[PDB]
Amino acid sequence: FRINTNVAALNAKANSDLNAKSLDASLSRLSSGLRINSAADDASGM
Amino acid sequence: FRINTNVAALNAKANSDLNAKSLDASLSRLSSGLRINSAADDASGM
Amino acid sequence: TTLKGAMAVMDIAETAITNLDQIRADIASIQNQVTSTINNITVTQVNV
Amino acid sequence: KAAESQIRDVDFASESANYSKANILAQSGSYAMAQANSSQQNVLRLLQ
Amino acid sequence: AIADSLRSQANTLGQAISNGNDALGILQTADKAMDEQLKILDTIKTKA
Amino acid sequence: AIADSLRSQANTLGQAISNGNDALGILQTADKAMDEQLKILDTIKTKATQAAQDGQSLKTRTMLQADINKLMEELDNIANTTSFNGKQLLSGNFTN
Repeated sequence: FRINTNVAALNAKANSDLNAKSLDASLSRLSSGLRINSAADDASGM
Repeated sequence: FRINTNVAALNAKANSDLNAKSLDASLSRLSSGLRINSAADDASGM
Repeated sequence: TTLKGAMAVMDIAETAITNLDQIRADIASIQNQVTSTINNITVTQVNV
Repeated sequence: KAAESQIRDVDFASESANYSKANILAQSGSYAMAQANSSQQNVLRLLQ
Repeated sequence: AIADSLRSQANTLGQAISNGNDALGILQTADKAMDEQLKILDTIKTKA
Repeated sequence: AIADSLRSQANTLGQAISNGNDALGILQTADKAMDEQLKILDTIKTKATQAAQDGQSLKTRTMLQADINKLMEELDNIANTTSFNGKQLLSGNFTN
């Protein structure tokens, strides 16, 4: 209930950013048409 | 999640541009009826 | 306008065809190199 | 004349396959770009 | 400082892409022009 | 005392996050650059296979070799060019 250090805001921001990362990755896969674009997600696969 | 530098847009644009290049090449082959039109896809074949 | 002249012209035409093939192949190699450069720069620009 | 055709001409069998594949990929890529441009509308809910 | 170096590099690469596309245009022009010379030389040899 | 220690730790971690993001940028740049060298090597091998037939004279094998020359020049160009802000990534001086 102490203000100037909103913690729920920081937690929600962390979660939302972690989700936007996966959204971006999925959209890049949808665009390129490949499951391994950057070769950072499957070394031996690549 | 920072705006004014959309990265997914640039990525999708690059991928779609490469694909449009491939589509244009395939259509030119389909039109002319030759596998080597510009002689830049196969030099010794030409 | 003469026989042996005609055959000589045949040989010269064959040579000319070979020469133009060589020059066109040089052009083609340069073009492929430029294409690869353009692809790599297009990717690196997005990353930067 | 047949050996030259084997090198020069294209086989519409494979060419139409390549063309249709590239066309479906073009539609998919255009959809992906249209979604990527819009993927940032959610920020306005923060500001409003 | 890092952001300015990266912005300079991004602009420079964006211009280098246009340079590469201009080089592609020039080379394609040259090659498609050589094609007709090849056909003409063929005709010359056949006439000989 | 504890509050200042925790504030120092929070600031240090907030800067470490940016350090990690910069490392991610550098590594992604390097990898997405190296992809094109992979494709170029594929093309070189294909051209060598194309020249390995004996329906081709020396004058056409020479065109194959001239093409491979330019492609390898491009490979070297990518390797010696990809850099972040002077730090050459794909050259060999990015160790440790």
